[PDB]
Amino acid sequence: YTDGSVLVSHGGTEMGQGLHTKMVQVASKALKIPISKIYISETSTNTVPNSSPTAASVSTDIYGQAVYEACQTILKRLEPFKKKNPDGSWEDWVMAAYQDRVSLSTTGFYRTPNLGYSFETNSGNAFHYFTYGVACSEVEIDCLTGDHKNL
Amino acid sequence: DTVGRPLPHLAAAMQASGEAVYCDDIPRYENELFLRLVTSTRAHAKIKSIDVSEAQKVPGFVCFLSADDIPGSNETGLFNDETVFAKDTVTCVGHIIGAVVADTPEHAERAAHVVKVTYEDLPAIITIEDAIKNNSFYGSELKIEKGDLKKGFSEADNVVSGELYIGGQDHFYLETHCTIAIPKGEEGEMELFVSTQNAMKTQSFVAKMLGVPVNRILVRVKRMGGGFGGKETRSTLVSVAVALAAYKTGHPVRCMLDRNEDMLITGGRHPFLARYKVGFMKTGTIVALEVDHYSNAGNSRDLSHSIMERALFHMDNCYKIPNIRGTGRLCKTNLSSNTAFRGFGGPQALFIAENWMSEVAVTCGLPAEEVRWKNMYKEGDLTHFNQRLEGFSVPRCWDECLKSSQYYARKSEVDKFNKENCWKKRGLCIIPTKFGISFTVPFLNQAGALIHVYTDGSVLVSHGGTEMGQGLHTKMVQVASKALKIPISKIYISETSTNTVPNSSPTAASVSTDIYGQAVYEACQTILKRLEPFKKKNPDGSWEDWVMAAYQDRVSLSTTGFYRTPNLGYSFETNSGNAFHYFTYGVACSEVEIDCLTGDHKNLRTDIVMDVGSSLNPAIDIGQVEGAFVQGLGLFTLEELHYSPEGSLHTRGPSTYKIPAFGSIPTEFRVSLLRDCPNKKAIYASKAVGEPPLFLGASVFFAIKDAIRAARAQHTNNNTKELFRLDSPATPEKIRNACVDKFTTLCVTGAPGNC
Amino acid sequence: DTVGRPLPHLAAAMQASGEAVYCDDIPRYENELFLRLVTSTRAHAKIKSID
Amino acid sequence: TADELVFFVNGKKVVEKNADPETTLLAYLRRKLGLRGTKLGCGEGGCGACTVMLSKYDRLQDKIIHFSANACLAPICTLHHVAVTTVEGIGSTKTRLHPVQERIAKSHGSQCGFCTPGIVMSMYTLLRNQPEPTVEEIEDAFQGNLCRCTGYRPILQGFRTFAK
Amino acid sequence: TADELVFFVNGKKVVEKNADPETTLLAYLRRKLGLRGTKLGCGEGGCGACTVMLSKYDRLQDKIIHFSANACLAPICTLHHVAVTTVEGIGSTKTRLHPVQERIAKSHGSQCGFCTPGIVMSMYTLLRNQPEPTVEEIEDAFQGNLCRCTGYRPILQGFRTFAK
Amino acid sequence: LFNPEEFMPLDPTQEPIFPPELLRLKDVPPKQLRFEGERVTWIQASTLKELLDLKAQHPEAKLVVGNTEIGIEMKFKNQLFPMIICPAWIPELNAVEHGPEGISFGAACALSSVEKTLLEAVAKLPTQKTEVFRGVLEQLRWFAGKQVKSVASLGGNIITASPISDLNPVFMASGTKLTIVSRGTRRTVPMDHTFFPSYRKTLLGPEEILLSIEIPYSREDEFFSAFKQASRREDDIAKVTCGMRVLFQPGSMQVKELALCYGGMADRTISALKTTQKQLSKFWNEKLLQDVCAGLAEELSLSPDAPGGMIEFRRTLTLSFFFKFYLTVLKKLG
Ligand SMILES: Cc1cc2nc3c(=O)[nH]c(=O)nc-3n(C[C@H](O)[C@H](O)[C@H](O)COP(=O)(O)OP(=O)(O)OC[C@H]3O[C@@H](n4cnc5c(N)ncnc54)[C@H](O)[C@@H]3O)c2cc1C
Ligand SMILES: Nc1nc2c(c(=O)[nH]1)N[C@H]1C(S)=C(S)[C@@H](COP(=O)(O)O)O[C@H]1N2
Ligand code: MOS
Ligand code: MOS
Ligand code: FES
Ligand code: FES
Ligand code: FES
Ligand code: FES
Repeated sequence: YTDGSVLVSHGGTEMGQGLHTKMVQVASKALKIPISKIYISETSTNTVPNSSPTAASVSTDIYGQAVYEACQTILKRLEPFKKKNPDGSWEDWVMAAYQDRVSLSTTGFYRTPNLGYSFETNSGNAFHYFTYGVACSEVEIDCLTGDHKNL
Repeated sequence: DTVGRPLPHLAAAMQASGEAVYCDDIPRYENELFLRLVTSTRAHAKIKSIDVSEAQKVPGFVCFLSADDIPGSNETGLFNDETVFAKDTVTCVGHIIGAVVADTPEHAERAAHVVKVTYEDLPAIITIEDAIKNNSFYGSELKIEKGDLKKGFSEADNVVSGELYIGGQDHFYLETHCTIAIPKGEEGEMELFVSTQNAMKTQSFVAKMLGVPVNRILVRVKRMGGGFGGKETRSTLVSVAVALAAYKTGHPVRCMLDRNEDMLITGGRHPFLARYKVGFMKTGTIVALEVDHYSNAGNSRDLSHSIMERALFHMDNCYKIPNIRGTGRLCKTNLSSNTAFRGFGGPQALFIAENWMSEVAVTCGLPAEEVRWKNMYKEGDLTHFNQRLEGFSVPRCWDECLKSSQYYARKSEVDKFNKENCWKKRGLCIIPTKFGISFTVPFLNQAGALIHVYTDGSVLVSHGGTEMGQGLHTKMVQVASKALKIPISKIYISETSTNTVPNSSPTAASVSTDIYGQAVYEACQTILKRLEPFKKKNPDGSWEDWVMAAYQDRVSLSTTGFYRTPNLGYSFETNSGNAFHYFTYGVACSEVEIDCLTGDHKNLRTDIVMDVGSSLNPAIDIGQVEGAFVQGLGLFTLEELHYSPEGSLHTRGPSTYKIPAFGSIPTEFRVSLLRDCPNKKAIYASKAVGEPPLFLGASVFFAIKDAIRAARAQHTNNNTKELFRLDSPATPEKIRNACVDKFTTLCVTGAPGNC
Repeated sequence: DTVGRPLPHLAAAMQASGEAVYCDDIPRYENELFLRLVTSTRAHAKIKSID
Repeated sequence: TADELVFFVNGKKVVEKNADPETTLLAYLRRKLGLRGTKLGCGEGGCGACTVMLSKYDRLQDKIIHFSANACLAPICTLHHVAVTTVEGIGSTKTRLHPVQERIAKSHGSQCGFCTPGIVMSMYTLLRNQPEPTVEEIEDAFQGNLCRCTGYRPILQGFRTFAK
Repeated sequence: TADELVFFVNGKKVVEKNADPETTLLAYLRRKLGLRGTKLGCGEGGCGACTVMLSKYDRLQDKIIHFSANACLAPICTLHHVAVTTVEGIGSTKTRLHPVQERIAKSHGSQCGFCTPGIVMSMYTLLRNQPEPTVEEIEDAFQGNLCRCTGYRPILQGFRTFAK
Repeated sequence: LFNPEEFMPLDPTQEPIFPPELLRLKDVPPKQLRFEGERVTWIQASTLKELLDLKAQHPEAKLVVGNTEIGIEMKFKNQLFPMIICPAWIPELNAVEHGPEGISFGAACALSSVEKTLLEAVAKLPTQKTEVFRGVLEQLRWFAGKQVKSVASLGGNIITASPISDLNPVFMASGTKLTIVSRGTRRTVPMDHTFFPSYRKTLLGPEEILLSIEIPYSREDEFFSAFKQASRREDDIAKVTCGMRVLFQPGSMQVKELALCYGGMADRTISALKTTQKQLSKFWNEKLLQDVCAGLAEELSLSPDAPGGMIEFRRTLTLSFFFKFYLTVLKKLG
């Protein structure tokens, strides 16, 4: 918007996992502006259509990419104004862009490459990569009651 | 492909059934409160106290809000020269001091009336002459000048100088100003439902008052029950107040203005005073023109500068004038700030032009059509601001209107009528117009759209424009359908919102179809390019097939579109650069009968020919011509605002302010759109239609003046070349008074008189 | 640039204060109604009547 | 010790046990009954945006009568045993439009749409009194209805089809 | 024929003139008073999402007592002359957070946030009885609060700072 | 632009039914009703007797029929009337009675009923008997809309006593008879200059109510016109409107009676008494035209600062309207 504040919308929903937090961190990094200038309000079908469910643990990966791309478009469009006013502020560059009738709205989109596993041929990538981990747990059982303590 | 077909307004059936939802029709939240503005009763005064003691005793009273309650900024208005809430000094009757909040609109009303304000009066400036006398202006003189005036006036055979006034106008949108504000309680978030043509400024202004980033504020506009410019900026008077109430209470709050509040507070069309001098030949040819314009701007700048700019751009009307100088000054007065109204300074300057042109024809003793024609621009001429007239269609409109209206035969019938009638007279006049298309501020000439295609193949279009009855959404659906090659039944537009298309210009300047049409078209082109590979693979498949395949191939079915009108940028320093993209043209012939004894009149017949290029929708465009013409008929002949000498508006409702009624329209009322005139410069060869036809209403005014001339020939004197001043609006008062006879002079009593 | 830093969840302060709005926390319209599902008490049956 | 106020709106009985004398029919329809087709345009009788039809059995004429009225000035307390018909009472897009509604929409007689319900009810009321009106009766039916958008021509043209 | 029910919520007097015996404090807070910080998680006393603090003067003990309760099971009709404190009664981002609120937020003890008000009210109550509790007392305060997101570690870690 | 051949035909029998439940309730005998609000008690009177008693008991109680004036007063002029009586149900206040001298209308009769009745009278009766009726109809021509006329009462307009009432000048000029009642009292008076003593006031007692209004048949040698200004710029002042009557000695053009009454020339409806008195026994000619115009110019002269402005226009109308009457009477005299 013309005050330099940024509204980000993406196909992902917040359920406690901190997806919007991460998307704001990404946008802040990509645009090179403080997180306080960016806001995510909600997820809605009239801003981003045809969204996949927020699922498969990939929301950061895929919406992170879409947000990044949209940010890159914004930066490209602002670049001439940065050059004209190199000692100026984000707010001054945005206002100059607006007054020069440069669009400050853009979509971003990402499509995970090289996926296509076939049950017929047992080939083609099913996953983009894997997440790994190891855990070691110790317990004490009460053999008389079936209760236990996680130590 | 419905482009060029007379498709009814998409919402017309719902509007007829009362199902169409306007702002106040939105259901109320269980805890929703109501706001009523508290407003100055003095033109200019210091505020000495505000007593809410009696208001607090009204059942359901919640709070009184004033400048002290604002968390962010009390500085607002387009040029930051207004208060949200007046603090120490009021500067017009209707100036907003504060607001009451209550549990019902009846209780808010009751409480507001009982709020008591104490004032100390200050010297006030009400009239343009007050303002000139006191040097009370906003900014410095505006000017356009071409040629050599001293030379032109030296070559002139005749010179006529004079003064003319044109009264203002109340928008009288059937739906008054309305806002609902819903505070979310999180992070300063607020969602507003507003009857506004300017969601962007609403959003910004609410944000500034609250002191929160613009991204926290969402403004949504489904539709307006009329706008006419009166909701281009002045809607923020209500919106910002209601947002404050929401912020303060934490409850949803709404306000819809009563008619009397709306007429007082929200501003109207600028009254203009003109002082003019024209030099001309005995043939009627104009060789020199000087016009000083003064607008009554009221108590803030608002859009007054750009309105005066448009006035200066239109002081030529359709006439080539080699030596010309127009100036404009904005009068700073203790009246509600005047604003945009359909035409935006154009009708005023065009009326001033036609007035001196009427006097040229009278002075020369030549038929008015002939003087107009002889002075008309030709294809490819430059205007006084040095813009080339390309596709100048006025000559075609003129010829066709002369023929279809049967002007010459009817002129002879009017003369026969005036010969046979002593106390009634007819008049007939034919008038051209041109109207420049684009915001005169270059950066407002930008437009965005956002289109989504859902997986069932249905399409949701969003664009920066708002619907106020002009059929903009209708035209955008027709455009999108043609562009995508799918039926209109597959496309929907729901509303205008700041979170779908940001930084939108106000829906104004008649350019919305033009600029949102291009933005929508471009978005549609992007969708088509992305679907092309799927059509290639399945050329006999359906739209739905193509869309689903694209979805399943992970091709995005959502895109923005954007348009920026090219080659715009007039300089007042070089008197060069295009102020406009193109011009819309039209001609109207009107006939009237006046009652010389009473000042009443009948509109007998009107014929209009309008150049709208290749119309996207003839039914909608004919509707715009008719509605705009009737508003102009109101401006010039019916509608009159009246103030006490202390500057308080007397005319605050339909009982004292008379907009045209069913019975007001010309008995025979014909409109034609010019044929085979595509416009290369706009979407699918169409032209802007919103504002250009309104000045054609003046054809009635100049027919009335023709009829008065005949009455004066009958009863007043023998001077066939007499110039008398007739100000606008030509109400029964002005008409009657101008028919000088044995009654106006009291000669009938036996006294001598000027009869 | 906060990427890689332990920034608290953006809404956490409002979640702790009870200001974060979840679906049922949205205010009710004056005319707003309430729905309750009627569900089978049998694993597999013909529906014979509903009274 | 207040009597109940009993009237009808669109064929349905309304029993108001706590009528405030100050309550206008327009306020009641919009803000109590939630029928928002009827609009506020001025609150002083000039504009017709709030036009409804009233029907009662006139005990002095021994006759059912139907007339138009401005909802904005009609006190509900005058309406005991009166029937109110609003725009939603005569047709809708969810059921079937009344011929009056169809013709004003199709004739391009609705632009912004705000005056349309009031005009529809003025025309409706005429047809309920006179099923075969003349062209003149039709024009006179609208002296109390203002439209700022259309210039009136299309509304009259579409309604002229009811004449003879 | 029916008595008035008088209690206090966040310092403000509530006078219920027509108390229904079936009405729960949770329903009253949310749907009559519009204080939606207190949540429904189960309606059976097991999750503590609806946790509030109640205060009263004990006549027998001769002092003001403070304890936690499940609003989902507290009939409002038990609350005559009792003071209720909810999450909105102790701090706000619009004014100032209570230390309990600040610490759970900054310690990463809130993910979805739905259990957070109840846990805040459990910890707040403890602190109102014991300004300097032990690590043991802190964990015990939460036997009645469930969280599905966090795995509890950060919540205990953040509140440990209040000991001993 | 559209195709009417495709429109749904109208089916007059398929209209919403008049609520049968409501129809059943019409048998129930009317009785007084009482409504109580935050600020106002409203009594719906079922009988004239009830009305007169209520008014005797509460003389300050405000009558409301159509509310087209009281609604404006309450909403816009801040007025509050703590007790209202609505007499609309009372048969006597709704009666339309044909008598020897004229047509009587109960005071609650809506202007639409008056217009219907008079239009019927004018179609049936000799032109010479319906001069005043046609005056009334001319004033009702472009007067509000159908909505207002269907509920605005005849008595409401009269007692409102606006300086710009279009009806009061006609009723004054014709000496229309007003039957006025309270508990005990009953009196009939022709309306004349004295009926309106001051701004918005009438010559009624605090308890009195206007029962009926009798609009006279015109007589032989009697002629009537009414005219009105076609602009209004202020709430209730400075809109010229008039009723004009002349009675001639039998078969002559010699003035026996003359009445010129004007609204919009003062803070009440007024009669140009001094001017008209001077024309008694004079003949209907140019000299009378000149003398009346001179009389009107003087008697009705407006100060430069008169409320409502339009000073020259209004003077001119008073004269121009008389001129139109003068010529119309000449045409009627043959
Ligand atoms: C939009 C509109 C346009 C109008 N145009 C015109 C116009 O062009 N010319 C014109 O002359 N008028 C005009 N009027 C005024 C209209 O004619 C009057 O307002 C109407 O006749 C008043 O009648 P009512 O029944 O509505 O009165 P109410 O508002 O109910 O009462 C009016 C007054 O009369 C008193 N009253 C009523 N009945 C009696 C009774 N029988 N006995 C004693 N007192 C009584 C009441 O106490 C009150 O003081 C217009 C009004 C509207 C709203
Ligand atoms: N029905 C209707 N038509 C209308 C208006 C309106 O408010 N209602 N506003 C006019 C004005 S002032 C303008 S500038 C244009 C704006 O819309 P456009 O750019 O889509 O023509 O519509 C014109 N026609
Ligand atoms: O993919 Mo998570 O919603 S199971
Ligand atoms: O540009 Mo129209 O809103 S005056
Ligand atoms: S709202 Fe305008 S007449 Fe009722
Ligand atoms: S359609 Fe807009 S007022 Fe009539
Ligand atoms: S809702 Fe789970 S304990 Fe109350
Ligand atoms: S943060 Fe989600 S249940 Fe606790």
